[PDB]
Amino acid sequence: DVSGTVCLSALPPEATDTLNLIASDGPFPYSQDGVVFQNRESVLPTQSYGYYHEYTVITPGARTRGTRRIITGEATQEDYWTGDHYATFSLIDQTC
Repeated sequence: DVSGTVCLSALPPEATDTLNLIASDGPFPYSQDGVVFQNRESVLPTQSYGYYHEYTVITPGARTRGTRRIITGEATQEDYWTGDHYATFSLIDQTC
């Protein structure tokens, strides 16, 4: 299930950075950025393989990718934030 919507401006600024890189098709800081996200917990709506992709959202100070990601869906303006290492997701609203 998706945990509502969240305005882009209410997320860490690195979320904005990741979306800007997605808009430019990269390049991205981590090699996993852009890999297919399989939605294995069926947390997001069911779609076929390749509908979703995942991108790092950098955590300041972290040596690793940390817990923050954006998952794109193929639909226009369909992007999911998680701040808790894929446990939950919220739809990102870039209009606010």
